[PDB]
Amino acid sequence: FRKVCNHPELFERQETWSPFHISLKPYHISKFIYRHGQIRVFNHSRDRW
Amino acid sequence: DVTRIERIGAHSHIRGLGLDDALEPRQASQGMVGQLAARRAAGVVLEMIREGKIAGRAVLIAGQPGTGKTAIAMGMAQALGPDTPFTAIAGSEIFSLEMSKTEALTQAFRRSIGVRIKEETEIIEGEVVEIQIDRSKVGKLTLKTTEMETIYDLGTKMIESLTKDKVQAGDVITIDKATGKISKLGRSFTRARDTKFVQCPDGELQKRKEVVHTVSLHEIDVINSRTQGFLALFSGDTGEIKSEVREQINAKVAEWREEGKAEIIPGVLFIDEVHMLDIESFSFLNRALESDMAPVLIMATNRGITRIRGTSYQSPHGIPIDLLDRLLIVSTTPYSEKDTKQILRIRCEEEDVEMSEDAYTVLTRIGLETSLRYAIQLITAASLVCRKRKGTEVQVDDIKRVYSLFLDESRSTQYMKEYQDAFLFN
Amino acid sequence: TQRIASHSHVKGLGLDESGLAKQAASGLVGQENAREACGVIVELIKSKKMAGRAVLLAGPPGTGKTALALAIAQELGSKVPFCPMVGSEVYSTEIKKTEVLMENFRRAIGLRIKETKEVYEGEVTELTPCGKTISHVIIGLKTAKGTKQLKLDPSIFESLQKERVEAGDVIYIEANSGAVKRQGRCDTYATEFDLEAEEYVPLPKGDVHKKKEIIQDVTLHDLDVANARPQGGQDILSMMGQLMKPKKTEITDKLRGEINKVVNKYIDQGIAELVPGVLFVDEVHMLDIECFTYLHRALESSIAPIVIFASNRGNCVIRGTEDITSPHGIPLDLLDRVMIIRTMLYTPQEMKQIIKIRAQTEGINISEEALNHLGEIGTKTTLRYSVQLLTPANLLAKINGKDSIEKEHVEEISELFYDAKSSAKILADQQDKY
Ligand SMILES: Nc1ncnc2c1ncn2[C@@H]1O[C@H](COP(=O)(O)OP(=O)(O)OP(=O)(O)O)[C@@H](O)[C@H]1O
Ligand SMILES: Nc1ncnc2c1ncn2[C@@H]1O[C@H](COP(=O)(O)OP(=O)(O)O)[C@@H](O)[C@H]1O
Repeated sequence: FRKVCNHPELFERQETWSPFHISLKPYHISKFIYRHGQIRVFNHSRDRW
Repeated sequence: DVTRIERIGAHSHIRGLGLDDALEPRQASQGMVGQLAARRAAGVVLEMIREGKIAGRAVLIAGQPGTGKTAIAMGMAQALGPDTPFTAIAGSEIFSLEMSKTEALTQAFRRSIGVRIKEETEIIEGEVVEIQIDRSKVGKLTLKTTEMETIYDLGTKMIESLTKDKVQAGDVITIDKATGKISKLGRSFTRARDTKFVQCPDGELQKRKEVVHTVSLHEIDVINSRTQGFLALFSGDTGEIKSEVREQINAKVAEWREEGKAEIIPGVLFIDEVHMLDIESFSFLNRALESDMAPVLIMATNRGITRIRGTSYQSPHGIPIDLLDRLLIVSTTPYSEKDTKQILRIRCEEEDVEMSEDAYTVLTRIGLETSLRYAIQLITAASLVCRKRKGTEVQVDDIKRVYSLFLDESRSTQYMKEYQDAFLFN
Repeated sequence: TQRIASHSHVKGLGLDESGLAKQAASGLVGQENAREACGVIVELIKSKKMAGRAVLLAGPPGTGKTALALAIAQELGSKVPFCPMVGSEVYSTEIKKTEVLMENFRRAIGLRIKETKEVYEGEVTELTPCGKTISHVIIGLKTAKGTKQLKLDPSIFESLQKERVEAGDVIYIEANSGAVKRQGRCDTYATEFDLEAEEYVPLPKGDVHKKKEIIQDVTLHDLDVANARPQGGQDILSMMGQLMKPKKTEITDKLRGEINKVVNKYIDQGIAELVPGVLFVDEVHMLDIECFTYLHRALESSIAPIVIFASNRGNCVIRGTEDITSPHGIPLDLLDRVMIIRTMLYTPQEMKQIIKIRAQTEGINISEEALNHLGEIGTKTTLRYSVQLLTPANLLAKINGKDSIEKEHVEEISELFYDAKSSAKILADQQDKY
């Protein structure tokens, strides 16, 4: 009882707070979509014109 | 027990759309009851969805409020399940501040048609028995399953991967051989000493696994839209996606379909409360339902002959005849007493509460006097007064108590006519 | 296989060589006066002489105003641009209404550019760079069909280094475009280490070198877009292209002046040829009075595509005018700028043929008694309702163990799924409970 009344750091020290840190799954793109499925790639010969 | 995010909600009791092979609904099963006409009709629509061969098709579920028109539409989603896209929106959800009202329907139509592909991958999986490295670089790895062991000469791009990710002897790991990515599953139980612990894989180390994968047709549009597309998929930055990109992607998927490298999996759009759409949005549904990539869509409404939004014109369902001519209308019907009591039993199973048989009778009277939905809301509050009473079971005087604590709309409206000048505006 | 869409049964206008309409052909039936007239519009579009000239298909719901407009697209074929749009797409939230008209008017004019495709692919056997320093890089290629050496431009070798290519990789070079892709490491090197983070591919069984004539389709709108804003300039491989979000923009009038001046230069040099296409506007009555007053200029303009409009409204109010009524929902001063085609209601004897054509397209066998009965439903309701009953009735027939429609299967569906008329009667008889 005296410890808390004297200074609360004698009972619990104030912790070094920080935001909660999180990651999702990486968003999985199929090899097929990556090979044949972007207009930047499959249309590049047209895009030149 | 613990509670996950999904808790007991207004449709949690529906675990399917209970039907025989004949597409005839038995009186009560899979958590829903009655509606023999509307559920036989929903069975036929569920087969049109599962067949997939006919494109751009619509059903409107219509009838008095509280008659299960959202219930059969939600049960149909549970019965359809994973491995076919189903997407739901409320009619006022398309009115974006950041995107065209017409484009918001074009996204909803193309979240709900899937592309499906299969790809083969050399995957290595095992317990790492030992790993060694030198100062270019050279090194050596050993992996074990319950049925074989190997040693391996590592290359440099693996050496940098194993060392970056601190792979240690006694881990159980998956190596994506095509990509150099390491996933660690845990540690072996025999090296759990000095957390997560797991047994070694079975079979051989290097498996040529086949992965089937699916991408919504819209999810291909967003990948194509930006220097990195997929961020805009989650963050909502997808907006006014350039229609010439769709003119290409729809034609590209239309050759993958027939070169056989992909197959398209028609899903469902459930555009709930359809009477919220403007005549401008109906003008889009009039024409977006007439192309090969269109899903089947379910629409639900509870409106009489009504003013269609954006005009002074009145028409059935709150939909212009323009669009009703595209579609089939399935009518729900008002519940009988038998069906009303049976829904209350099933809600009492789903909320896990006991109540007296005469309690179910007076609650069925209340249900028939108040269009069911209010009686369903009394179930929980009656059980909480029973818990306050330390009762085993809900009694008639628990229901008669709670019926006086919480008003239905009719008694609330009637009391609002006593103090009619004390409330503001009339 | 392909999915059966609403208009997948129509394959053309099906006119005979005199220009007259057959009674039933190419998936269409009846409609002679309207579809004979669409023949004259196909002759107009294929003649290329005209700009901005326009047509209005008018008449009740379920009468062919979308079917004939898509039949025109089948008579033109994939070689001629046909841009479909809904009048309700004009309400963008990033650009003004008149810009969405102008973009769609520019999607309906096509350049037709010819170039030889030239692909080299194979395992790379060597690289040797040859101011004296790098005039070119020699590269050696191998496939199971043989070998070549190629003399690369330093810009292509910069792309090989972009892809992190080395000798023993399998490469695709598109020599007419400068595209380069690593397919994988060649599997003759698959034992260089027992476990390394590369994917190995078999030595290509294809030719080292392949040629085609290819024909590129590009619209004037693709030029107006791709040249207006600064490009991303960043082939993913970057990071500035993460910061500025791409968005639609009110592309200036002047730039279109220069695109027209550059395209004129190239069609004179014979590097390109032109196909003035069609813009097809579904639901034209859903355009605002401001949009209709922009078409009072756009339809005059000496570069504009042919325009086809559809409407099904009576003498209603014009959208956004507060109180002005005009036929078809179109202002009289725009209606005075279009050739109007009227569209007829079908007799039951025409509807039965449409139901048969839909059934045999949709894959349904139907007994003559049930086909007569869907003809009777065509007397009660509308063509679209009767057509829509076929697949539902097929599923009940299939569940009842037969591969053909018979009376009780269609009579079940007729009791099970309502039309607009019957459901509107059910609403009016319970009007106080909705
Ligand atoms: N002459 C025809 N022969 C065969 N089928 C036709 C014919 N004309 C129209 N159809 C049928 O009409 C149905 C609806 O298309 P239709 O062109 O009639 O739409 P519409 O009502 O005129 O268009 P909109 O809604 O924009 O006014 C389609 O299922 C199609 O099969
Ligand atoms: N057939 C049914 N079987 C079981 N529960 C039902 C059934 N029909 C309705 N319900 C319950 O009653 C509620 C009222 O029906 P609902 O579909 O929500 O009506 P509405 O959409 O018109 O508001 C449902 O949300 C559900 O809780």
